Amino acid sequence: DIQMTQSPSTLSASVGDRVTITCRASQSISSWLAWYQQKPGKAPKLLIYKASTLESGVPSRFSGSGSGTEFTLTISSLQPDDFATYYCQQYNTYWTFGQGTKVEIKRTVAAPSVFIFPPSDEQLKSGTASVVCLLNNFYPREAKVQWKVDNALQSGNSQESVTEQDSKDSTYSLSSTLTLSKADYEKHKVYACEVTHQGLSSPVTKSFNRGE
Amino acid sequence: VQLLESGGGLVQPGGSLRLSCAASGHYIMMWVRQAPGKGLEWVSGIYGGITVYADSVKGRFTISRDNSKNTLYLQMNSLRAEDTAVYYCAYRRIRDEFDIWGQGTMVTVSSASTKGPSVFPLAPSSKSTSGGTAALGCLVKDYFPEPVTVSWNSGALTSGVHTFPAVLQSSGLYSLSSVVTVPSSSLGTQTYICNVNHKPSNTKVDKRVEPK
Ligand SMILES: [Cl-]
Repeated sequence: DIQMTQSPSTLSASVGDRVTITCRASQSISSWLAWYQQKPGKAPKLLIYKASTLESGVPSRFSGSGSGTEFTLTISSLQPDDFATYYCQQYNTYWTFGQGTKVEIKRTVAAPSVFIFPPSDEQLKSGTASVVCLLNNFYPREAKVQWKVDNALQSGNSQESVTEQDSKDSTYSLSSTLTLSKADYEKHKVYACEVTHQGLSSPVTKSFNRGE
Repeated sequence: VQLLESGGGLVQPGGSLRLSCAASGHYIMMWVRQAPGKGLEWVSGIYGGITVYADSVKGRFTISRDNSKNTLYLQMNSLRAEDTAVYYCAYRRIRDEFDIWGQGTMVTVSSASTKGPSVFPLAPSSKSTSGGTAALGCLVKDYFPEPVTVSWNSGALTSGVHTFPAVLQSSGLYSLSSVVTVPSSSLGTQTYICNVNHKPSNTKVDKRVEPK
């Protein structure tokens, strides 16, 4: 019953920036609040406990402040090691974690290049059709993909996957895969992926006609 | 202090596992889990030997300790798909360290059997050719368990390559695509081959991706 909410969910920043993450509790937890860092693949690392106490060996650029229902983590000058996800934890009553705040690398806007791939004849012999839409090398991460089949908007028959920020150019790429049975695939002609993103002055659609 | 975890593995729905966390080198001891793509979730604690549980696991998991073995356990019964996660143990001071964390043990709840992936081409055509640049790839579909690896041209092509994180399909098998962007001018000159390896099934596939 003690809900913990962090803000923002994602923060974009540059090396050398001063960064602030907020954590709110649904009822007072006094000073019983901890902050963690977590990197992909690894156990979380404690940074700060009792709201403001720096854990042994943790860099002095991390600091914690606040009490009651509102807490802040401050990183005074961001370093490359600090791009990661951060979690607050209340420990007033058992442990409850906030939802995480991802700190990612800021860069200029870049619109995705969009590509569509029909299913291979080879796969169709399996009885299934996968149609793939690629959004390549874009920033920021927020994007929307809509599938349209003979102009009809689709829902619940697709899955998305996104890369981690590229280590050289700080972009993201995304795949959306529409999956249909062969029989369902053969009912329709026109298959389209419609992409919305900050970098595009209007949505981009890539499409093909089945068999053409 | 070191915490050594074990006991995680693959089990069918409805099955059971016992996790262990052995300490070497007053306490509160916790189990905390992280499902794929999700945040940290506290699940159980032992503080008298007072025990507490999150609502999500109450009635199915049991926390205990053997002081003679310096070992913490988590008995997990009636397992479900949604229990699939990395399980960490953490010790909290009641050294100058406040927390000690284990490295995690992976729990997978699934009735899928080991299965090598299909490998389908994502062929470049006009529908994946924007302003001198073409996209191509391979769809690596319907394998279990993780992971697969993909190379291009046996490691000779690395530039432009994006291999997406796997998605779990509703079938219970994994799927991903690997893509690459190349000069559209290279499409008749240079050959492109994806090399897919799935160690659990001893699968190694080379697929030529031919342009349309
Ligand atoms: Cl939690």
